[PDB]
Amino acid sequence: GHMGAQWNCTACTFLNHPALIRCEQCEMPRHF
Amino acid sequence: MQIFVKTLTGKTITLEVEPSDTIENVKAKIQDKEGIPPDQQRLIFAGKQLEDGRTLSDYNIQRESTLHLVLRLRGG
Amino acid sequence: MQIFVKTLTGKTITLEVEPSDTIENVKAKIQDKEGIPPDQQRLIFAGKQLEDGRTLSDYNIQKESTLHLVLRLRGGD
Ligand SMILES: [Zn+2]
Repeated sequence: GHMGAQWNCTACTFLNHPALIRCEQCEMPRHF
Repeated sequence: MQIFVKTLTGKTITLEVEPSDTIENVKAKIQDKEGIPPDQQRLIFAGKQLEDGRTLSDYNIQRESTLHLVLRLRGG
Repeated sequence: MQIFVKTLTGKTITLEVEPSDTIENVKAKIQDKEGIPPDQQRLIFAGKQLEDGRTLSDYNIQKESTLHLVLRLRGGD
């Protein structure tokens, strides 16, 4: 999609890059 | 002081720690409670994966903070 | 040193790299293995896009770390 802000995973808090749609640490989806 | 560690299965572990404790020290305290070797643990706090060799105080981890425990395979 | 790269289709490839290999060399290895021109590769590790002119050490990438290949975002570089 479009570039936007880094996002904190709501499961583990990790601050993820916006090009990833699942958390780099725990694989939970950004969108739910 | 107490901190809390939440597992990805939603259990909350209570730990007794000091600001000068290292991340490795914290992992050892988690092993005492959970059986998980430190080399299988990742700790996440305030968006960051915590590094061994640093202290809680280096990360500004204050009393009553919650860390998140993410498991990994032991690195070879 | 081995590192992993999650590819665009969901598979994971293993690369053999120098401990402080350059990002350019890493992209060259990915091109050989996967076919993606380095200019089309975007690699993420620890929430950050890896940059040309840096090395794996700049990012604390170590044995058995996993990098993620992604597409360019509109508004990203
Ligand atoms: Zn997560």
